[PDB]
Amino acid sequence: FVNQHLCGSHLVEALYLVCGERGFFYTPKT
Amino acid sequence: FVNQHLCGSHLVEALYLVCGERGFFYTPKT
Amino acid sequence: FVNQHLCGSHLVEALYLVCGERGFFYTPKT
Amino acid sequence: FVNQHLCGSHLVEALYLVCGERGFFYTPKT
Amino acid sequence: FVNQHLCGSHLVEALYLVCGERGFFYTPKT
Amino acid sequence: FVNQHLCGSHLVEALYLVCGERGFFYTPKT
Amino acid sequence: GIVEQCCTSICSLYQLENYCN
Amino acid sequence: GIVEQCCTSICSLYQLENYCN
Amino acid sequence: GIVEQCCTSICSLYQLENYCN
Amino acid sequence: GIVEQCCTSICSLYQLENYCN
Amino acid sequence: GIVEQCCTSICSLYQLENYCN
Amino acid sequence: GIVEQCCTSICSLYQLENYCN
Ligand SMILES: [Cl-]
Ligand SMILES: [Cl-]
Ligand SMILES: [Zn+2]
Ligand SMILES: [Zn+2]
Repeated sequence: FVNQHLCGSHLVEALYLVCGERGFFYTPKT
Repeated sequence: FVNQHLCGSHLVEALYLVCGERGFFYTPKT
Repeated sequence: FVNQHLCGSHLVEALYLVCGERGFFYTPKT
Repeated sequence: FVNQHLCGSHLVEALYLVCGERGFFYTPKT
Repeated sequence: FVNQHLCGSHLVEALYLVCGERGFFYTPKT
Repeated sequence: FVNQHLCGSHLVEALYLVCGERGFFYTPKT
Repeated sequence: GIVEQCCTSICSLYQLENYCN
Repeated sequence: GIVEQCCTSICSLYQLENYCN
Repeated sequence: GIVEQCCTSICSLYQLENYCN
Repeated sequence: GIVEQCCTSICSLYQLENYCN
Repeated sequence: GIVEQCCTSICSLYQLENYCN
Repeated sequence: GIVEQCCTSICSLYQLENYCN
């Protein structure tokens, strides 16, 4: 595939794509 | 604020806006 | 909720979320 | 340009692109 | 990765993420 | 219409809008 | 109106342009 | 759950807020 | 305006309600 | 084609990858 | 290319039509 | 975290899978 900068809503859209039904966590504080 | 009708990625976008730096968890059924 | 930087299409997506049926104006010239 | 089929937030995105710095008004029925 | 259900602009977003700097071609029927 | 900076996923969303059924190529390497 | 027309049927960019400020 | 409710029916921003960390 | 309040600076979802009709 | 398959049914990221340049 | 024309510089919706098939 | 790995730096779709449930 590729590696790119994914930030903000773009990051969570990428998480949605990759994880889908599994679900995911977005925890920027870390 | 107004009630929402959100499917797919549109829900993740809404979560992103609502939660901000707190982040969030996306946990669909099955 | 939170406070974040909302710019460009992200800003108008946030306006859509918050205003919905009410509608909204996006007038950057001010 | 081509004709468009735009629902929800997709319409607001199109307005954003079309109007640019002019901005726009989003005014749904009811 | 998980299987995808992607319509309209959501498909173009997925292509963008998948292909990165390689870019891509979007070629719908008719 | 207008002229604006269109980058990344925003660029491909604009291409989708303008080209639609015709399809398009996104070839950043050029 | 425009919001409904674009969704239930189709609309053009030229129609959209009418909603710019 | 929330993911299904927002899509099949409607949901509020206050309901969404429950899913923040 | 909205850009100065929400893009250049930082604004809440409540402040965004200022721009609803 | 891919555009229709992803929407009417499902598609994989590996299928999508075929459309990269 | 498209990035130089539309991202780095600034382009119109008409110029974007250059990249349609 | 995810921001440092994928926004500030650069990450793959595979690395993004690190954040799935
Ligand atoms: Cl949709
Ligand atoms: Cl951006
Ligand atoms: Zn959509
Ligand atoms: Zn963006």
